[PDB]
Amino acid sequence: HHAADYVLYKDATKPVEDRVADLLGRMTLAEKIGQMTQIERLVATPDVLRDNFIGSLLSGGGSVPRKGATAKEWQDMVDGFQKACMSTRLGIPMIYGIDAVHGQNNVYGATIFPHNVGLGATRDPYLVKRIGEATALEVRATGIQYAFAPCIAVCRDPRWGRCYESYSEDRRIVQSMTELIPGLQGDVPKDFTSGMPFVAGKNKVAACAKHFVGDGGTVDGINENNTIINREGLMNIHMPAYKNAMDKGVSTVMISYSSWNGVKMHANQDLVTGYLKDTLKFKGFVISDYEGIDRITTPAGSDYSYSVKASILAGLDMIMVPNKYQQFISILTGHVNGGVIPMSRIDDAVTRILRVKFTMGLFENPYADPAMAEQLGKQEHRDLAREAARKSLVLLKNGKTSTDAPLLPLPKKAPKILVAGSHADNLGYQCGGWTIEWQGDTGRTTVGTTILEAVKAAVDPSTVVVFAENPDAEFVKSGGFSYAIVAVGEHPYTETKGDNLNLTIPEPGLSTVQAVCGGVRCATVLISGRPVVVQPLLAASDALVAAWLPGSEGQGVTDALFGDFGFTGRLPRTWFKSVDQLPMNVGDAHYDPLFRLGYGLTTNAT
Ligand SMILES: *[C@@H]1O[C@H](CO)[C@@H](O)[C@H](O)[C@H]1NC(C)=O
Ligand SMILES: *[C@@H]1O[C@H](CO)[C@@H](O)[C@H](O)[C@H]1NC(C)=O
Ligand SMILES: OC[C@H]1O[C@H](O)[C@H](O)[C@@H](O)[C@@H]1O
Ligand SMILES: OC[C@H]1O[C@H](O)[C@H](O)[C@@H](O)[C@@H]1O
Repeated sequence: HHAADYVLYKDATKPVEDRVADLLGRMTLAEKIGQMTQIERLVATPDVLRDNFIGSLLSGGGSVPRKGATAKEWQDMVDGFQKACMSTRLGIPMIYGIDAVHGQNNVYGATIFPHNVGLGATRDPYLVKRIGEATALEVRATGIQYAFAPCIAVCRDPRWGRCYESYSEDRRIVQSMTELIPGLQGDVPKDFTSGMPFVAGKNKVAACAKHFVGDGGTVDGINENNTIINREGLMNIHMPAYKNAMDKGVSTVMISYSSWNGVKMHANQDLVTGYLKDTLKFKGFVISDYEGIDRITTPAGSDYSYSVKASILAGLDMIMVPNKYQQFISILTGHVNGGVIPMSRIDDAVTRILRVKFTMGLFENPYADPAMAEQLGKQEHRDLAREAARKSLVLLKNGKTSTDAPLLPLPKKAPKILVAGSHADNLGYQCGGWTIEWQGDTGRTTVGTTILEAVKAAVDPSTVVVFAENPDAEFVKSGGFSYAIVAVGEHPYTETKGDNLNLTIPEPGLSTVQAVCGGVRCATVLISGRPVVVQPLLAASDALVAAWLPGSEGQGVTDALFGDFGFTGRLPRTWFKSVDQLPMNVGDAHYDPLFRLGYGLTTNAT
């Protein structure tokens, strides 16, 4: 269609499938393998990206251009990588991915939303959708076009260090929370064919249903381990939300490190190709986890050549290498030149990657929009996060005995009150893993409001607020307090670091609760990524609130504690009596919960 030098793949008015076929037909083998290669920004340089025809970059947890970097620093980093990719012969823009799993959580100043488990407590899919919307804007504020979210694992055992990333042990709740997808990506068209990728354009991002499949069903919740269960159980529990993701046009799927009945997911052709691609009709791209193909073997990386062959023949399209890109490209190249991996497999992988890039508009807007910088940490997104945090809270107890005055809601006006505990004034603890650092961190890591600051922000100006992290019972008994708010719980963790057979909160925790509650009527705010052993906290406490990992906006906690809103959350998981009951999920014959899934007390606004 006219102009000197016309190249159909560069024509924005053409259909995606023609632009894909047109571009695919021009590419060398090296250009093709390039597209299949995702590398860490930590190893990337303009020359590396140009010379290896690289298709994708990522930031892993904690991989930032620097500490405290502004939105525009992120945009400059991404645009600098992108300019190297656009200067290739074919000018194929790279796509940059990051774990924005509760907001754009690696970035200083980004709104941090509650983690998934707390979101499942809300039973509010429209809320999760609005969060996907906000998170897409804060990701695009940093120039990034691709979020590795949602995690739609169905965590069947909270001893797993990723239970907090699962909305529920019940797949129906997880299915309903796949509304994150159209939030991140935009709503699919009226027509839409299930399994096609969709992103609306430059204010949205490609999403990633992960980790396929059965990540939440491992033996003893051991991370990355073996999910021992029949096809019918896999399809009834772990698969269904992937079908909802197909219907919402999810752009990519990431494969799990985990195994199904002893078969590595990264080497499972029947599931990845037979099921995901040929039965669900997924037409987006399939991406490995981080060094996921290495972990196919034991030890990991001990036959990288087999890892490439296995993963690529299984049906994976893009490999999150992410460091050893030279080996990866050299080996896949040798497999193809040797006729061990057919060119049809390479072409299918590249078709899929290009299909997502054209569809999302990446060829038309390869570069960041500087005007989006101000979306980062935007007050309206914080207000949404605050609404979420509040809705995620589950009131487990409100009065020590059924005859006591309900402690909650607390009055805003009182002569003097006490805020206490390891988690009452620690932003990093309230956000948990995947915040600033991969494992999360302690202290004031970003912009946010702690529980202490929120209480000071909410109380009547005549109310005196005292903070004491770990006071003794005498300090409390002597202080003239009307009541105390005490926050304790788990420390931030992520992945295998959080696998935990005992599920008891660290000390001091319990002993601060007991010291405070023994001296004044107390409301205990428990911060955790999962149910933990809770009977001793309960026995000590007048009221107790499971606040999960509510994120950066601690005013969500106080909004409920002080009665601006009534408590509405309900447990999205079973609260066990003991870890030796585990696993124990709603619907088991088995079933003897301390609090059943769905449990939750309410209050009225004041
Ligand atoms: C499961 O965990 C044990 C270590 O606790 C390990 O020996 C085993 O290989 C793991 N299985 C898989 C499939 O990852
Ligand atoms: C909640 O609201 C209703 C009034 O509509 C009332 O009956 C109930 O006592 C209120 N208070 C509490 C603490 O439930
Ligand atoms: O899978 C392991 C890796 O994934 C994460 O995203 C991190 O950035 C890296 O530190 C960690 O080792
Ligand atoms: O950081 C990139 C990836 O690495 C991690 O190890 C996780 O398993 C995955 O969920 C994440 O998207």
